[PDB]
Amino acid sequence: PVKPYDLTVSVTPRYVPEQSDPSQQQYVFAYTVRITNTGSHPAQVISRHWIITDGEERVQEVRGLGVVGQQPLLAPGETFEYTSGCPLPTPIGTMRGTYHCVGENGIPFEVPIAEFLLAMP
Amino acid sequence: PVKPYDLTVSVTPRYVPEQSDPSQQQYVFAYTVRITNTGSHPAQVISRHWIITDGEERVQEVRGLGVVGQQPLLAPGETFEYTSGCPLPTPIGTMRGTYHCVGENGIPFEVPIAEFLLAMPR
Amino acid sequence: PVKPYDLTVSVTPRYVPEQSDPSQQQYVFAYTVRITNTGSHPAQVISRHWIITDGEERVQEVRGLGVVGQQPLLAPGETFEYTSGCPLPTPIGTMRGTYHCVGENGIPFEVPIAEFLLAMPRT
Amino acid sequence: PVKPYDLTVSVTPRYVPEQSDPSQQQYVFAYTVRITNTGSHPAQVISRHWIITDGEERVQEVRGLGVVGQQPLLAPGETFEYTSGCPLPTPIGTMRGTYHCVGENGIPFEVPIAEFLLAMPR
Repeated sequence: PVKPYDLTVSVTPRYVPEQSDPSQQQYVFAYTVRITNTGSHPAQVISRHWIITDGEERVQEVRGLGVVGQQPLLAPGETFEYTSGCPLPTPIGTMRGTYHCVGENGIPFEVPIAEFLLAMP
Repeated sequence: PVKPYDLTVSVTPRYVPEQSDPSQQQYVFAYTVRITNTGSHPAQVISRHWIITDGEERVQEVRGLGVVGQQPLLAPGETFEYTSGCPLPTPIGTMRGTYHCVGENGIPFEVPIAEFLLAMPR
Repeated sequence: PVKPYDLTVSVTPRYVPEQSDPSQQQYVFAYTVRITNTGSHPAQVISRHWIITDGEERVQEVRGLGVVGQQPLLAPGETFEYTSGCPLPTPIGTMRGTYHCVGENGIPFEVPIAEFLLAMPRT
Repeated sequence: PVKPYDLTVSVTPRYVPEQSDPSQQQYVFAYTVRITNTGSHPAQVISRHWIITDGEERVQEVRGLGVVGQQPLLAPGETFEYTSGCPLPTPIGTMRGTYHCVGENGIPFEVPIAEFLLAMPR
């Protein structure tokens, strides 16, 4: 059952009309991420890798350190959640990526972020 | 126009019966905060100050670093949210406070938290 | 004595020949900062402001968050030290700045960094 | 040419008599570390792994996050230094390890710490 090092991620995308203009191919989505330490030991999120694909198969990548300027050391059971934006020239698209993390024992590990869909309601 | 350093804060309280004994004035509210970067430049949340006021005008202050152990550096457009609790000896009260923040330029600035109220859904 | 929130900073600059060329007006110095919590409560380093001045009075400013991409919450007594570089077209110059910090009680405060000079080994 | 992600590590051991007892075979060594960004891009130290060997080839390992509670993000040319201790049953031994790091681009890489020795000055 329980694992020593496990982090669970849930992402809920949503279109934002309030600041989008499909008339000129301006689509703005907002995805809210929920990282949850589901393992038996503390673990820290280090870096993030993102792959956003267009409605026309146009790939774009983002790489950086930490999530919203931090690399939280999550105790087993706690959560960390933020919401960031994703612009697209098409009304639909996908997003998939990776969070690079590390257990308290220092050994790094990867927690994949399942590819999800993005489209107007 | 648009400000270079600005963060808007919204809170949603909600009484929690399952862990409060009104029989002994032990009221427990849960609150969620949404800090969103409205300005045009990256900004970060450093420390908080809460002034929770009692139904009988009794006050209790809280002062510490970060929010639920985090000091998010929110890019413009990004938002960070957390849920925390608040005890009260009365079924209604108001929480108000400040967040001490700093822009990507390292300069500190304050973002006030508007006085909102906590009340039993009853 | 012994204040509630206090951080003392010591900086030791040093010209670096191995990567400097005075014939091209390329002077590279390395300063080593040493932050020490000299107060009764923990405190955290948040941001830094640097004013570097030229041998010809030419100013340059650097502002950013943290020190070495970190904002250490120093326990009373512990220290944090790193060394960063400082390029200059002149063989001498000064550096003066500010660290913006915050006590564990969330109250912010500033620990000023006294103006020191940079010059080649001799003067 | 010059590497994009490269960190150089140097250590200076130092026996500490006033904090050890040879008689009881309790040898205490202090050691300072200098990590310098020799690469062309910013890099950060995340976690450490140490393998300290005994004069009698007795191993002892250590694994943790950060270096003395810090995970410096060194701009190229910058360096971070700290001092820790190392207990020993013998008056001589070696310490060798690894630092797990990440480039500003988030990709993790490893910077090894070459085996160096600890020994009483006498």
